[PDB]
Amino acid sequence: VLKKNPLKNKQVLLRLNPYAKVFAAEKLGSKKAEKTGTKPAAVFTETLKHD
Amino acid sequence: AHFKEYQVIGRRLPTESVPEPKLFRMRIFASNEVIAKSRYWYFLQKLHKVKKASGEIVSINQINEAHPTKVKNFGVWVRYDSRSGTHNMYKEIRDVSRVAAVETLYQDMAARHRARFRSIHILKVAEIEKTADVKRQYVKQFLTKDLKFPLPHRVQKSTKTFSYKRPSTFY
Amino acid sequence: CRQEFLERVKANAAKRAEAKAQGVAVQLKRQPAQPRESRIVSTEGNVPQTLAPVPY
Amino acid sequence: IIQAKRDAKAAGSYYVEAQHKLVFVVRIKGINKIPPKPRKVLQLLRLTRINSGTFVKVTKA
Amino acid sequence: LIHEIITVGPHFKQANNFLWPFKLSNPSGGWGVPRKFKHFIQGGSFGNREEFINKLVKSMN
RNA sequence: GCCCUGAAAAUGGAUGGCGCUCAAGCGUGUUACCUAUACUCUACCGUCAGGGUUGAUAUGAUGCCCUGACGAGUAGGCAGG
RNA sequence: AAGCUCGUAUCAGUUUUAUGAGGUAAAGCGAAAACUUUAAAUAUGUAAGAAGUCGGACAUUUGAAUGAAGAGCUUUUAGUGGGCCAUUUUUGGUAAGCAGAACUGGCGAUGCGGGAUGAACCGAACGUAGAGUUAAGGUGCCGGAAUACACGCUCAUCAGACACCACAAAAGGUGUUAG
RNA sequence: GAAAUUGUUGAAAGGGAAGGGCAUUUGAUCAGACAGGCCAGCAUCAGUUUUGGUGGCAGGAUAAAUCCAUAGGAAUGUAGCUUGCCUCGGUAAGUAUUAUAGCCUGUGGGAAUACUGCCAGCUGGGACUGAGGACUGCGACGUAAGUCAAGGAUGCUGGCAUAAUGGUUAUAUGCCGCCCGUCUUGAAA
Repeated sequence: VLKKNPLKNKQVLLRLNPYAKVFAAEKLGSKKAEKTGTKPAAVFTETLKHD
Repeated sequence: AHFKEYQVIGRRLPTESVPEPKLFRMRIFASNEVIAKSRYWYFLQKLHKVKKASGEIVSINQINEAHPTKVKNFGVWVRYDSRSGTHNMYKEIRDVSRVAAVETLYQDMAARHRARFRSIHILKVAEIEKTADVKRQYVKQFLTKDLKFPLPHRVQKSTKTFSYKRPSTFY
Repeated sequence: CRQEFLERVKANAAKRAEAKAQGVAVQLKRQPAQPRESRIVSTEGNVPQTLAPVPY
Repeated sequence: IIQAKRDAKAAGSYYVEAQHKLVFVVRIKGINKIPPKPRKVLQLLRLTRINSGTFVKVTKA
Repeated sequence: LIHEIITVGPHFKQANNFLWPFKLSNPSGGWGVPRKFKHFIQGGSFGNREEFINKLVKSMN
């Protein structure tokens, strides 16, 4: 009869697409990526600032 | 809107026996990306025989400023097609950044010339390091030693409709 | 007018014939222009050149 | 992608991104004072009513 | 279905035509933009903006 | 670019009025905001449509239940009262 | 409205590809722009398949996209036959107004919000109600909404609040700001 | 024994319009129902939705900047030096590249913060709605039994138990409202 929404009503969010739960544990948009110092090219920054 | 400065290059498409043409670059002022792109294609179709379908974009990069809070004298060479034939102009600003200077320019051109963003062209920004080669005067007077001046007739902006005090400015 | 259609038909039946001969997916229906993919460019033949729209 | 463009910037090169293959479209203008060819178009894309929208695959046509 | 869309896949046309045209509200925030019916390039609302649709649509959801 | 002139009548008379001048004007930019039978969500009516329905003749088969979209409208037609 | 073949199919005020009956020469290099030499654009035609392909051979990835599985044959029935405006193209022109054609859209049968009011403007898919959000237009008061923020210019001895290129109009002016 | 129309009593109104519509007040008036009707309130839940707080992430030049060091430069020239006045310390013109202030630039260092985007992240406040009617099922929690915020809202309590709400009606008030029908209907008058 009734649209019960996702994006609130977590229970029906889980009734669908149940990868949500491990999303709850691991939390997977607060995903700290491994940083790498990899510098850009000197030519690139030179054309950036100077023309 | 509130403005940004962007760096764009276009790499007009590889045709056989002329791959990788010459990466035409522009520095373009706008509030966002796609507006910037469209203006690159607009200037480019003016400047040589291109179309967007015959061209392609390399990259977009926001140009931040190197030393923002350095007060700078800028001088800008511009064109605009007002109702007449197109015509040139130079103007001079004491300001903090390139982008804010052109902001003030766009509004001042709007005042004094009824000049639209669409029909403005920038040629070029330049920054002036040494004083006393600025041509204009209205900036030049803001360059003197031991400078002081007042804020006369300061007025206070109350929320209330009544005041019970017989107000004053100060002085 | 239709000579394009006839030579297209014979090209179609030709790829039909070879695809039926050596078992492969047929994919005989046409395919339009499509969105182009990534490709690195390095500015080694020329550095990026900057422009002065005076225009004259 | 992000690693690639980072590495190309290190390399003095430039990543061109893929031209995107999907868009979303929305009807803004309503029903009337329409010219008819666009009316037929929007009947194809099901964008009849206002603030209605959909996905579309990208190609030349 | 979502993956078929975004990695626009084989069974995409069929998924899209399974799907209705989405019936959206008007924007919760406003459009911005006192006038709509110029190009977005001109400070309008129509045309091709190509990332700000996402802002627009979560407002319109 | 603004401003004055750049020609006007004759009942008293209108940026819509009031009145407005670092604007309540003019060009421009930012934001917040009011607001229509437009859009959305929901209930209700009705029509159309697709489905289910003789098991207790489950007492209306022109029934009963489920689901969905849509409704302007003269001449005119069809139908029910 | 009724049948009968079916939803097999049908097509679509649509795009893409290829193509003319023709070039706009905006390219002169193709004889010292001379040259049909054709970057195209101005759009119709055609098609994108069994209704096809070379007696006999070949099934739906069986021949582009996109949408609609409601289309077609024959029979039969009511009402209806003129007209203003706009835009696009183009011929004739006039001081000027314009006249004539062709296409298209609005109004006609049609209400609502705004435009102070309104045949032609701007927006807008009409069952009754609630709540929400907005369009066009607006926010000093009438009037619901910021006497908001901010850069400038203006001070008219009847400004302007205009819709705009448009008619007096090309100019005068020791008003004013920027070039 | 109607209606037009007229008087009389009773109710009410009224500044150059009448009646009409939407909502309500005041007044007059009125029917129903309490072996359980009328108006409301609190909590927890669901759909819809508005408005705040707050946290964690990603990106860009892996922000730019500030800030630390370093090199160089110059002035709207800081200390210092020279000359004049002298109000005996402030000018004037020279000097002087940090000194008894500092600035600009180049390189390098390591952070954070911005703007943008993401959260199947936490939390609060507000409003309207509560259709539907034994159970069926998709799901969650839990070892299970059983349970739930999962196919449309239930629990607790109070007042009144009547003209209080509600209705009808005259009327005030805000906004709206062109006089009907016909014939040409293209100032559509």
